[PDB]
Amino acid sequence: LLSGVNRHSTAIGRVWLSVIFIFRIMVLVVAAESVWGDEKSSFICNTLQPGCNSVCYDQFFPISHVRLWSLQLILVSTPALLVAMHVAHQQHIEKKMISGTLWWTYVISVVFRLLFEAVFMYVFYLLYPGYAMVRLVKCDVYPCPNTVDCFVSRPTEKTVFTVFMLAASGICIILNVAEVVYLIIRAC
Amino acid sequence: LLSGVNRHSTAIGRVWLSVIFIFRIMVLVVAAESVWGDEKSSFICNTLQPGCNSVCYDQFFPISHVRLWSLQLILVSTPALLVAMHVAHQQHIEKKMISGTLWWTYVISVVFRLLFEAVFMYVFYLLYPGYAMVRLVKCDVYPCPNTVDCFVSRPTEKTVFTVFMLAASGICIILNVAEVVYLIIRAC
Amino acid sequence: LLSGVNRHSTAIGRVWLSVIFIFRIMVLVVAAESVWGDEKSSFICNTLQPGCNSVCYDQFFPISHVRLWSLQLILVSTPALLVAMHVAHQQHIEKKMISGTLWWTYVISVVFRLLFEAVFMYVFYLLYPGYAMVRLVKCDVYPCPNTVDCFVSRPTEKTVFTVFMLAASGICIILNVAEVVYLIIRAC
Amino acid sequence: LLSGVNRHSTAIGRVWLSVIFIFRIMVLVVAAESVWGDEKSSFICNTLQPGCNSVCYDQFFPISHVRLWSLQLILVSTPALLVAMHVAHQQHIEKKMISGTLWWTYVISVVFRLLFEAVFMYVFYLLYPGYAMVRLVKCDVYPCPNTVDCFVSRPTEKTVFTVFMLAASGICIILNVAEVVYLIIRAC
Amino acid sequence: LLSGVNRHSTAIGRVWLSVIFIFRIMVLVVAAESVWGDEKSSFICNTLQPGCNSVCYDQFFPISHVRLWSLQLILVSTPALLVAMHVAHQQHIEKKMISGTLWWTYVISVVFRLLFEAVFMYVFYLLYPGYAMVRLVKCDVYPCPNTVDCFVSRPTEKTVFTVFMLAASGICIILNVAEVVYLIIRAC
Amino acid sequence: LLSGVNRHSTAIGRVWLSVIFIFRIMVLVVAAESVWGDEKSSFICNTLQPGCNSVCYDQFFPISHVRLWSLQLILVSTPALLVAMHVAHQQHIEKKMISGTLWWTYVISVVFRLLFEAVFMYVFYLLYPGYAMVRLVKCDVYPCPNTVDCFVSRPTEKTVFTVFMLAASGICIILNVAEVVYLIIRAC
Repeated sequence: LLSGVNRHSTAIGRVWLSVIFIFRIMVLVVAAESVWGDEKSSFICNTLQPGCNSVCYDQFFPISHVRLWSLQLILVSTPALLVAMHVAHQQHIEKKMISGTLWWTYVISVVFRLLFEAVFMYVFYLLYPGYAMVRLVKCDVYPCPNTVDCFVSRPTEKTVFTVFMLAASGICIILNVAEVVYLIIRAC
Repeated sequence: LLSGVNRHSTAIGRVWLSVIFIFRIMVLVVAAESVWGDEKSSFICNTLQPGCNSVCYDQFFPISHVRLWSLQLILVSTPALLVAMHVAHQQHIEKKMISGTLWWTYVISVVFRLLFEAVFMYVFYLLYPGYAMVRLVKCDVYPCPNTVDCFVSRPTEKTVFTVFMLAASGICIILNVAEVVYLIIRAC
Repeated sequence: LLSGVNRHSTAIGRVWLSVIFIFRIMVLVVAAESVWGDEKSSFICNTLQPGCNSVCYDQFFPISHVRLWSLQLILVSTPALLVAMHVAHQQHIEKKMISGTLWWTYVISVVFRLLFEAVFMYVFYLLYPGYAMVRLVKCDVYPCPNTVDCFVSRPTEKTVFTVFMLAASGICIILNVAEVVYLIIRAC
Repeated sequence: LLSGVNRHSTAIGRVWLSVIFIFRIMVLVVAAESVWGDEKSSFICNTLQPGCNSVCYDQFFPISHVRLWSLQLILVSTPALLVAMHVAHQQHIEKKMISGTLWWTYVISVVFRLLFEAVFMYVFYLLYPGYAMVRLVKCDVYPCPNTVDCFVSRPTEKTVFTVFMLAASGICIILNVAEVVYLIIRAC
Repeated sequence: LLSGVNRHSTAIGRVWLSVIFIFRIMVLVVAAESVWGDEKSSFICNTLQPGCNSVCYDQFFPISHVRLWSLQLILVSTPALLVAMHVAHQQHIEKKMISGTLWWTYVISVVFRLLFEAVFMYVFYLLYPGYAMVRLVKCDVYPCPNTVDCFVSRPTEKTVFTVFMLAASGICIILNVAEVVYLIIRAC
Repeated sequence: LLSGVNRHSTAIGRVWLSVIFIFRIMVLVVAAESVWGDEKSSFICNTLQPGCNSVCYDQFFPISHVRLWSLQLILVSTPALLVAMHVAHQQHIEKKMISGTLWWTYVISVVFRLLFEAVFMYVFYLLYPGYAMVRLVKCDVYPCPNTVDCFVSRPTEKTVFTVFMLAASGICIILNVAEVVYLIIRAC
């Protein structure tokens, strides 16, 4: 399951990480179509050149925030689901017919989840510097003549939800670091 | 679960809070897309300047009422879900192998839920003073020249639903205060 | 549950009220988006003044019929759900460790359901006198100059569904009165 | 349930009526939004008069075929659900603490279902004489000047689905008559 | 269930027919709204005559491919559901209180499914000769003056999905013929 | 089920293939309507010729990426579902009244899944050479006069999702090859 447990997860990996993951899922669900639903259609530019709106939008939004967060959530949830599948497979094999391997697998899964969180946060920072979206953008790309003034839709609400998601991801990273440190200390 | 119980919840925290939470959930579901569905598209201004509608809408509606209430509900439901997860974890631990800690955790959860309710109500008051929405708004923000007359969509229905949601949240705050007071009195 | 039972509900409160409630729910579901889906967009007025359509629509439809009926259904279903929750709470308390209190609670719940039905019917009568909707409406409200001719969408179908819902609500009121009278007679 | 059974239903009331009801439900589901989805928006008239399209559509389609069939299905399913609820209530009463009364109740339920089928078919015949829909309609109603040429959307597909639904309803009426006759013969 | 079994179905009627039916269901689900969603709105003609688009579309598409395939699937699934209902009824009757009748019923059901498949394929061939859809169509029907050039939307994707569905239906017909032949041979 | 098991599946066919299949399903679900939803409507060309947009779109997108991936996923999942159905049928037959045949069936199923993956990847390469989509396309097809400049919607996001899906399919092909080799080695 999401942020799955393996009989080795501590309190900060069984109680808090699941809560944060569910919170992110719910926020993404309630903001996926309400806020970013009309990101393309409401996006208009101040020009008479045909086809300038689409090229400007693709220039300033290479990949939307909602879909980037969706990919991040899917890739974060993948290792936990893989660990759960492996545990079920091992149980089935034992029934048809070990703790250290499971412990190391869980540690590697937490490490990979932390790595995915960090790389997705870095990608988000690289694509969209800053936490705020501006109402007006200046675009100079073919076929738009010289520079044109395009207007983004709902910058303030998108900024609020971006702050929420970034804070949640930072909390997830901190909790993953704490979980890794606690497991290492307990093992030694 | 929503407004969860911990074997320590009284009648005013097990029977009434859950009913109010379900009522708020149902109202938000039946008003999320019906009323606020076309808040952006039906919103039009009396100008010929391109891009003025979007900037005016973002100026007068930094974050929509529906999404603000959704975030409030999610953050209110988070502590109860966390407490339920902790209780399940403790039961699993005891099975694999205490009342005062659970009591204090429940008290802290109720306090945090009350705090979230109060802070969200204060934020709603700060963003949107008053309980009523006007049909006509005067907007003077770039690129709109001087002052322009924008028209809101369905102000009366939104006012009615705002009154409903605010009354429900006030009842929730009162019930949380009563629950905290009753628990403190019973403990002492 | 909807029009819930408490081991004290008679034949006219266990068999007929539930059927009527389910009938109203199904009618509202099949008419919520099909008929009232384009109540705002198809609504057009005979003027060139920008922003007159929205103000006219808000003037003649302070709150749509579908959402008014939805609120009525939610508030009618609330007392039954509260009674069911209280019964479950009492059963849990007795298991962890009375008929007259349950009987009085059920009577009060039926009374409150009747009161909500009556008040919502009165509100519907006050907002929309008569059972029929006209195709043409004359509106004289700012910014529309003098009087303008607005045209409602699907008045006949909305009239038919209004007749259905009003008849169902009247049957509900009659059955609630009969249930209260029968319980009073049986008790005495 | 739909076309419910009461331990007294024969082969033509337990096996065939349920199949026909499910067939009608599936046809209505697959034709509700695909065919009649854009009945109002694609409906256009050959005039420059504002507001003529809506009045013409309301004149020629007082209530759409899909919603009429939905109401017919709901009212047909109501007596069976009521009988099932009564049977469950009687079983609960007997457990807490008769065949002829149940038999008469089932007979009355079948009679009422037949009556609803007949009255809805008659209403459909009265509102829409014939089985075919024409592409062109002549409308002379205020505010449209003199006579205007309105164009219906997808008349052929709607005619095909109307034929399907009418044939299914006729089969239902025949089967209900056969069930009543068979029960009367068996009883005597 | 879909392509149901009756303890008499062989390998080619229990393993392969169900797979083909599920494949057709999934293809229809993934192509119902994605491809044929905007068949009417994207359909435009090269004329200034009002109302010509709708009459041309109804002329060239009497009933859409998606809805024709949906009706075919419903009518194919009907006999299997009827047989399953009859088997359940017989089991209930025996519990309350034969193989040859069930065998003959299954044979008749397979024959009727084959007949429905063949008749629907013939109807599809009669309405739409060939397997390919052309981009341009010449339409000469009132009120369009003389001949007009209408343009179909997504002809290539619709051709691909038509080929898929026709191949699947042909495989279904072949498997039904094989099942009937195998049952006849085994019986004799 | 998806990438089903047959008691003969190894670790790389029970744990990893299922994870990759679920990842592809989730990516397709979250990108089906968000990215490719307005592929046709937002697609505009720089011409005044009516009907040129639709013919140009059909020329440059014979079948959309989302539906091609959906067909690929359905055809990949078909053999596993068929194998599961056959296993259930064999279990039912044995209950009513072998390992080598099941092993060979599983091997053939894996081979067919690999073949479908390879053929769909080759088809995708043939239809859309390269991994990137360009903003501007030059189209010269009737009725568009000479060459016209059409503009694609969201090329960068579609490129990102294409890279994701192609990488996932390549991983699936590699894992299928490894599974076949491992089974062959273990058998010999």
